[PDB]
Amino acid sequence: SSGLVPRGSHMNLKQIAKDTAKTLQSYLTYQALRTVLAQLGETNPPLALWLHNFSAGKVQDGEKYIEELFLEKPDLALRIMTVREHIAEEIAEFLPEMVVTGIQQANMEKRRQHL
Amino acid sequence: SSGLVPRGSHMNLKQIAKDTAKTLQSYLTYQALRTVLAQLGETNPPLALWLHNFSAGKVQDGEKYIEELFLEKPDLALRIMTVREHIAEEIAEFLPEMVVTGIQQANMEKRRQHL
Repeated sequence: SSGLVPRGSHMNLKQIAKDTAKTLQSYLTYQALRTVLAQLGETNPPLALWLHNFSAGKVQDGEKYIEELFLEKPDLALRIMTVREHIAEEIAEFLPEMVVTGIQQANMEKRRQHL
Repeated sequence: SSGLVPRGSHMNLKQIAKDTAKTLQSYLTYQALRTVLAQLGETNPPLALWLHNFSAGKVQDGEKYIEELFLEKPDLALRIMTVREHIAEEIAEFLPEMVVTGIQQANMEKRRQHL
């Protein structure tokens, strides 16, 4: 046999997908927080200022952020919960085609100039 | 007299999708990096070390990252380009469900723990 060659390609695909979904969920929670924030910009300027200062730097993990915002203001956490979910239902189905063709197009550019 | 009620909800969907897609693209780039790093850990330990040290604090923007890598190691850049492309082609189609039902389950777990 020949065993200088690796047994695998190192694409643990369900782990990568699992990790990717949790990153999408955290970014969509950040997007929802941006929405709720802009809404409260029209609707409730104080409450907006509280949330903007509360959230600065907290945006790391979306589920940890939510459980921590629930401890302070259960209603506003719920506002972000609804919006993150509304966005996801509206946009998620377009993401596959955008990322696949996005990557193919970005690569195609660079292989053209370099290669 | 719908004076106080806002025109719309600040859910700019084309912009949100665009931005979510770029974040996705640049997470998949980072995950392609992890794969080839691991591959190289087996096949070329010194080059794995070079790539790891080179990459540290460079993975925020996937296109910027690949272009920086092209100047030093066009071989590796092309490898990452292929892996990110492959990853996307395998997993992209399953992300909409995973993100939608993940958000819906995560939301509903947060209400069950607290509310």
